[PDB]
Amino acid sequence: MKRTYQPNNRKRAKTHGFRARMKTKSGRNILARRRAKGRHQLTVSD
Amino acid sequence: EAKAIARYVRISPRKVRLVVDLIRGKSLEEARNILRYTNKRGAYFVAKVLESAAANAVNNHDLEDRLYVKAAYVDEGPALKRVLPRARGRADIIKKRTSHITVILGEK
Amino acid sequence: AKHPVPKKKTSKSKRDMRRSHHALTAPNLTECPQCHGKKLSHHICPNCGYYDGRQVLA
Amino acid sequence: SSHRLALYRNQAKSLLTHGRITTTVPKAKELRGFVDHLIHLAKRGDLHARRLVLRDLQDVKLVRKLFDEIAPRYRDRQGGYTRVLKLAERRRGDGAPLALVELVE
RNA sequence: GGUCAAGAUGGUAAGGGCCCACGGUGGAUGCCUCGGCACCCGAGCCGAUGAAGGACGUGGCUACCUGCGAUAAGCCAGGGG
RNA sequence: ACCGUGAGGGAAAGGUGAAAAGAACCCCGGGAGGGGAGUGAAAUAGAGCCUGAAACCGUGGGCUUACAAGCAGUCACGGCC
RNA sequence: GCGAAUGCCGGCAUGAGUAACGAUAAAGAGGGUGAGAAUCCCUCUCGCCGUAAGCCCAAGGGUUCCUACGCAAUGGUCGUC
RNA sequence: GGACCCGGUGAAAUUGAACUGGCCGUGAAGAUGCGGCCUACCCGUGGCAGGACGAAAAGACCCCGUGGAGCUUUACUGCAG
RNA sequence: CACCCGGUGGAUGGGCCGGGGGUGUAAGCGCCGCGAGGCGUUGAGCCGACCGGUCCCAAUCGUCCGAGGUCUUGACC
Repeated sequence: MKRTYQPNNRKRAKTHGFRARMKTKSGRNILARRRAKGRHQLTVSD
Repeated sequence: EAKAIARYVRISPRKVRLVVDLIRGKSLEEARNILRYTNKRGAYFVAKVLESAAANAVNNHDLEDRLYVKAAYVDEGPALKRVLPRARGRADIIKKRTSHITVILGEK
Repeated sequence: AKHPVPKKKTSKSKRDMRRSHHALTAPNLTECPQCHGKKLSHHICPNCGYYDGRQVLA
Repeated sequence: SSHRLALYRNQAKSLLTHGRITTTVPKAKELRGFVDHLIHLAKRGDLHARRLVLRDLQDVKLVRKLFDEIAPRYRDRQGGYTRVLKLAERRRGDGAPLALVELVE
């Protein structure tokens, strides 16, 4: 059926992961956004 | 005269309903074979709620036999809101409508 | 695909009325062969074994 | 079809072994005649007869067991070598008035 | 006392509609608070002597909440009790 | 918590009592749950257990129901209660 | 100050004890356990695979794996599995 | 193989409300509910589609808002090059 | 569902049994040919509801409900 979910450790991870977000302006942005703003955890945390 | 009961009773209130609506107001011992040898579920149950009934009395509510069921009833309540196939999109849950079960046992 | 579905709140009244023709009818049972008690009209049981032959237990 | 048989089969089988089992109304009502019929063959008793009876049942032990064993205990009567008796109770959820049947003895 | 002939009213309800009493189911409601909201006076920087923020972590006996963190419900010193 | 791969969305849910004194024991029962005793000012205050309304499902009773039309109904006259 | 916005939120009735059991690869019998077993355990007939309804390496999911206890709900019926 | 009878389970959009018959007439001009009339007991289950202007969806065909969005050239202007 | 006939003083199911119908002479042994087979026994064997016997079998035993006889007038015994 091929949905769109097949997760890929390697993938998903990579792609998304503390770092990256960081590395980025943007990413970083929202991130520290989320942080306070909300609490929670985060991607990679995932 | 005394009485038996029990809520949080999983079952078709309705169905149940037929149950008594039979053995209903009638000689103890007597129906005590109705539900003993009748059919549809509930029975079993129904029976039960007749024994702690006949009991309770004689025991703490007192004259055996000469007894019966001046009256018997059942009520529904607590549901069991149950989830089923997402309209293949949106949820469709039914409800195993819990079931109460009171029933009298007074002496002739 | 709901071509046809009710069209007017069924009326408790009626509704039930419907559910009306329904009703039970206690097992026609009888009384023991010599088993003494009430059995399923035509059969031995956790009281019998008999009939005419001891084909059971207890 | 292939199922009607099968049944009659294993039921006919098992039975002869005990000579009175527990299947529902019908089920029994039939396993009778047949099984029954079969009997009448153990009675015939011979090359043929056996070559049939077995033909279905499939199994020396029995097959023979009955032809010799029981057969006799019956050599006299006129069919009926079975007494299909209904039962008092009923398998649950279901509510099927099962029943029991045996080789009239 | 019987028979025919006619003539008119009644009981019987499978469930049902209204009224009454007693439950059940459901939580409105009032009242209530360890919480907000709002405005005014106080205050106003943290950071490599690796911050803010998490990770995995000890309680004798365990997920969570906690305070610490490895010297983990805490180790020193002074003031209050 | 939960749907979202993600950025993000983003809920619901409080209340026994003066304090537990939170129901030893005996009963039908596989139990849950129901019958007694005991706390008690009251437990139809009893463990999601203050107030706990309606809708909606029950159990009995009064009246009423089989040549009859309209959600309604409301005006008249009659019998049962 | 509310019927009333195909209004929002929550409960609650409908159709309705009719529609569905997720492939027409079928079962049935004897014993055993259990409060209670069409739906569990042993056993004996029988049917369906067999290029799979085979074992294997991966990726994904992470204790789901075993063993002793237990069935309240999840198992679209049971259920001691 | 469902459907039907049994046992077990047990939804779903739409719906003001309703005890909702035919006629020929009517009204906003294609009426079970308004008039006259004729047949007309009370309920149900297995069905058959006609009417309830049946359900689905605030017509996509239409026009109307000096609504919007895409492509076009000797439309207006302006920028990129 | 209602509807019809029967409920062991029964033939109602099945069973058996004769009968029909239907399949084309069986399982075995036999005798011919290296074999394949054939020919025989043998219209055999086997038979699902069709026509009819016989209490082998199974419809045992048992329950429940059910009337009483409404009011007036008159016509006759």
